[PDB]
Amino acid sequence: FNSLIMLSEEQKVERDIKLIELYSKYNQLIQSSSFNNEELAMLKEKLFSF
Amino acid sequence: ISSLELYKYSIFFRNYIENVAEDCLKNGLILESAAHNVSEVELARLKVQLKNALLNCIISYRFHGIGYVLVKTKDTLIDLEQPVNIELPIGFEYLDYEYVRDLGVDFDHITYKAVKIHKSRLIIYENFDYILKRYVPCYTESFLLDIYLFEKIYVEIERRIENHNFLFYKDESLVQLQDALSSATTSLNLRNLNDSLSQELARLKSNLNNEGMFYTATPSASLEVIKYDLSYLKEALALIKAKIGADTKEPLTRSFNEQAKGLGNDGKGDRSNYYDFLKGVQEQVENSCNLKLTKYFGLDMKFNSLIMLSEEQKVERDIKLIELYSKYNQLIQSSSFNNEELAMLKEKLFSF
Amino acid sequence: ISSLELYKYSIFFRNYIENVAEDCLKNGLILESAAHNVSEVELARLKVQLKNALLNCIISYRFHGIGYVLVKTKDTLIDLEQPVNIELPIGFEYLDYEYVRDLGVDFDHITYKAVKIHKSRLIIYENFDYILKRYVPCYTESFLLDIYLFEKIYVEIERRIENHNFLFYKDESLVQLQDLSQELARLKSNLNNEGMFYTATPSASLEVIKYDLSYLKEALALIKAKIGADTKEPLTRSFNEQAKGLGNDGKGDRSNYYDFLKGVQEQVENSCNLKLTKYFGLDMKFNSLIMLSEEQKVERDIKLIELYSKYNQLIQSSSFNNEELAMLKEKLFSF
Amino acid sequence: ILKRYVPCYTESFLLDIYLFEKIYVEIERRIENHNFLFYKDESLVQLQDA
Amino acid sequence: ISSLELYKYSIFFRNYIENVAEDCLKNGLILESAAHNVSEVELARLKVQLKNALLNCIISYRFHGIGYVLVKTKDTLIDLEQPVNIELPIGFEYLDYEYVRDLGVDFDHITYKAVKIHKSRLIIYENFDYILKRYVPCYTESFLLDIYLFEKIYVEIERRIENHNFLFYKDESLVQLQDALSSATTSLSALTQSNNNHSKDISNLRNLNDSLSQELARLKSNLNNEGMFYTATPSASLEVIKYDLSYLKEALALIKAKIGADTKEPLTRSFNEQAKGLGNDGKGDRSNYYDFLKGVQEQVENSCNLKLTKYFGLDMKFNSLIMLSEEQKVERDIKLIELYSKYNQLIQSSSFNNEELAMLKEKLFSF
Amino acid sequence: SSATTSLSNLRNLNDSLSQELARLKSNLNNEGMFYTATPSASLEVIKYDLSYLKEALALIKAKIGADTKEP
Repeated sequence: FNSLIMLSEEQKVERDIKLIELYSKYNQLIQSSSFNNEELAMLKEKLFSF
Repeated sequence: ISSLELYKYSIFFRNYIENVAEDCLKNGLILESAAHNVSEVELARLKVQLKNALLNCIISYRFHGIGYVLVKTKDTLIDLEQPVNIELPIGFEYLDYEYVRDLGVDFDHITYKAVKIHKSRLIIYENFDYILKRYVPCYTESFLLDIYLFEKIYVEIERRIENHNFLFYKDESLVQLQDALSSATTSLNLRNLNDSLSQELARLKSNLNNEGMFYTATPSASLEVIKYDLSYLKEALALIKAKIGADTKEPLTRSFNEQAKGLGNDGKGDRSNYYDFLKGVQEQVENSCNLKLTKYFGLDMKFNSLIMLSEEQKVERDIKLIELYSKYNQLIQSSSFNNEELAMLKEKLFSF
Repeated sequence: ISSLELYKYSIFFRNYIENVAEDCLKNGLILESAAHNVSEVELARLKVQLKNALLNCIISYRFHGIGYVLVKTKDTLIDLEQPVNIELPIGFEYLDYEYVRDLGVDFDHITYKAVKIHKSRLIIYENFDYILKRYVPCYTESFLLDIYLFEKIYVEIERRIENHNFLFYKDESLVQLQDLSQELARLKSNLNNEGMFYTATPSASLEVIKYDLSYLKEALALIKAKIGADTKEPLTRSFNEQAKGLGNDGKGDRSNYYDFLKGVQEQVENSCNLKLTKYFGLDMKFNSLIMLSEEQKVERDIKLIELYSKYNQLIQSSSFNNEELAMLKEKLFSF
Repeated sequence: ILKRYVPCYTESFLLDIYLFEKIYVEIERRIENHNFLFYKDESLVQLQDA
Repeated sequence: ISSLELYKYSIFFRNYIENVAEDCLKNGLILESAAHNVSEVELARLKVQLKNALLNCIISYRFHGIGYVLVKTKDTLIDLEQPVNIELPIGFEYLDYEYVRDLGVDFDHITYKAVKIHKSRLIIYENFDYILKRYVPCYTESFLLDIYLFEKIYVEIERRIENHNFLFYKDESLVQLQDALSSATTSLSALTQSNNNHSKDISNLRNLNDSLSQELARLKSNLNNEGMFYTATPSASLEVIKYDLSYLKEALALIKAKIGADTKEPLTRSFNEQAKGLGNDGKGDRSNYYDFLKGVQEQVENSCNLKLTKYFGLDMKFNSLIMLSEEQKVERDIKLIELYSKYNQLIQSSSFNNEELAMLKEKLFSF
Repeated sequence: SSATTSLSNLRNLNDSLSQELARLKSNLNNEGMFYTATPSASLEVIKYDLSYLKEALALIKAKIGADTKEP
């Protein structure tokens, strides 16, 4: 069955914008952080998107 | 209660029947040819005639339960019986329900007035109820009763408008002498008594008009104002409006032309009940048309979008999309993500 | 209830009939020639006469169910029977319904008063109901009854306005005088003088008799509700209290009156262009129902210029592939 | 619990719908004579009974 | 008041019974194998059958006080009596309460219809009340009375809907002349019965009521024609008799209050007007329905895992009652990334001692 | 009532009586008009009330709220 909730075009654009902002923030943190590999990995699982 | 009589008498029933068809064909159709050989002008004329036929088709579907559109080709009146393999239609003509005889789905022909027409040349839009095992209209006996009561309220209002207030006069005067003698002897001169009674009544009326004072002689004479009431009809109107709103989904019919159709753009996926109903009707009409337009005539029909965007809305959407593209380009240029991660982002993005 | 009598007596019915036509021809028409040979001044005069004819055509369509406009060319009165192949009309003249005899669609001529006119020279705007299999007006018996009651309320108000309050007086010696009467009327005048009504009889009685209007008030409320339910014209529904709702709100959610006017305009355009283009080489169009103000035009231009600037900036400062840019082009409305 | 196939409605729901219709049934029954006149007179029956 | 009869007649009772089970199994289950050898497809099919069994198990738990789910393995019908040490179940089947005979916890077997089944193959969900020392359902006599009154209100409404308004007509006309002759004849015939022209009395009565029907038809005809009801008798009377509904309205208000006090299910309390209240508000102040559902889920999990892990090597879990939306997930990720960035900035641009940084680490929730 | 007392010729008597009573009652109930011939006959609607119970419910809720701390 198709999804009961159907997103509008504007809602899709807004969600895409928010996701792109989230990815940009993640990239900035990774580039400008000096965290350990274990800590970064542990952050990865606790993050929903990553 | 007769549906035809109610349709003739009441404009409300007519509007309720026709509003759905008018809304369905408000935004128009799109006509295309599979062969891509028909010129656009001829196809546009065909689309105009198709819209004209479809309006009456939907009206007949709602009123009777079935609607017939004949696809007229370059053939003689006797050739309508013969089936059609591949042809380009000349036009579309709505067929009156009362002049069409159909014996059921097991038969592949109908009789029109007695011309025999094969079903391959006919667009049929039917409302078959499997529980009732018969074709039924869009209205029921309760709905007919509601409309009848809605009219009967004002029928009664007209019946009692003239004498809503009147005078009740009791007088044991010479006038009662006159009317008592008349009563007794008619149960058994008298016309002179008639004349005198009318003369005295007119005299008292003249006195009332002249000096604003009604005078009488009898100590037991009485004068009382008799008045009617309308609370029953007001409450009945409220209940009938509630019942109509419960019994139909057409916003104009429910709200007595006070609410909008609710077919605008709100930027959200939460569409209206009328929008859903119109979408379902449009899908059924599209299926009915394309079941035979594509197979026998090589033509495809589509309905225009129910929601029509304004110029300002289009500009705003374009601006937002351009902003999204700019943000994506900036992220791609100023990120060091892996190829697999970028690809995975691509699928999870709606626009990309 | 007679529609003609109601039209004669009530201005409300007249306004209800004429408002739709006035609104349809409020914004005007556009007239064009396929051959592109007619001068614009003559075409504008033709458009003026066409508008004048179309007003009465729509009025007759609403009142009777059919409307006739004769396309007058450079021909004699006997030449009207002959068909027309290609010609440039001299003008347009509305034909009265009562003087037109039409036997149906199966015939190609009408009789006007007894001049025989071919149907190729006539613009016909008809409202045919397939359920009833006849031409019908825009009103029904219930609507006529509603209008009649609306008038009858004030008819009754006039009937009982003068004697809404009066005096009922009972006295025996006074009728000993009456049966002198004018002298007791003079004694009532003495009441008016001294502010005190005096009487002799211990059983004499004086009571104020009063009328009431709640019935008529409630009936007016119900009749207004019925009229609002029975028509879509905003002025008729709201008793000239609401606007036509034909403005620009920046949204696609148009009004019911706008939809009705658009449908009427489409029908009129079809009826005119069925024979103007085929027999006369002329095309007619209706002006847009929504008219933008100067400030709205400036705002729209500003927004469009901003959109173009953003597109140019993105194109200049992006490194997208050609296929991706093209795909963006189709999905963009403006580009 | 019932060990049988049952529809989505019950007797109470059917009763509710039936009452919903019966209200307007009664409205139609008593719409015409909601207001009327009761008149008492002896001479007029001296006329009518004859 | 019979619970079965109320269930048959009223859909409200059925919805009240089934809503809790539907909400508990709305979000689904998670099935795992301790041995980590079963494929995911077979385990998913097992989970589907487990959900199907658990719905009826919870329904029976609420209606009767106990619910039985048989864990079907690759064995014969006679092998059900024998205990199970370690096996992989083939499926789950809910067992009807009426066909199950259990003698108590002191016994390790039940009889099903007469197949003897060991209790090690059965998932039992029971509501034992220690004060009453017996298994009890989720409803009581007062709740049953409330539902019965809720239905009886509309029963009475149907009883008095047709004749809510009628006419009482008293007339001493020719009709009463006939009627009074009839009444005297009937009284004298009653005296004779207590003890002969009674047949004449009968023929009277018959013709008299015939004329009565004719006259009533004529009166109604006049009323319909000229809208005026006329009568001859100076003592004639006509009065409208009307019924009232304030009692039933007030009773409905009180019954709604009692139902809301007597149950915690939001739909039942609000008459399907309120939401379930199982959303995410960003706060730890959860709803009463959420707490009730969590307790029910914990009890069901305990009942299942008491024997799934020990005898079958399987573990079951319930999905989270609160389901986050995509936007909420993105917002939470953004906030967490901001927190990590702030922590990194503080660490890089601080000169705190190692002990102080460590002490900050424990007192921080995320780190 | 005397008939029922004797039960706790007569067959025909009771049949005729029952027929007449049933027809009279049926006519009066069906015509939506209750007719009687006695000038002193009376018909009144007797109704109950619930304000006492409503007020008692309010007071009891107040007392329970005062007597316990469980929200």
